[PDB]
Amino acid sequence: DCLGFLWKCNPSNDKCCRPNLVCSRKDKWCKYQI
Repeated sequence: DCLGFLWKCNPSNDKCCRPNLVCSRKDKWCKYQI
């Protein structure tokens, strides 16, 4: 599994399900790529 959405991401340790969910530089968390 991965880090879900609303979970703070780490650019260097991105363990989010990309590209569906992705670390947001804007939101600072992994969010959906809306």
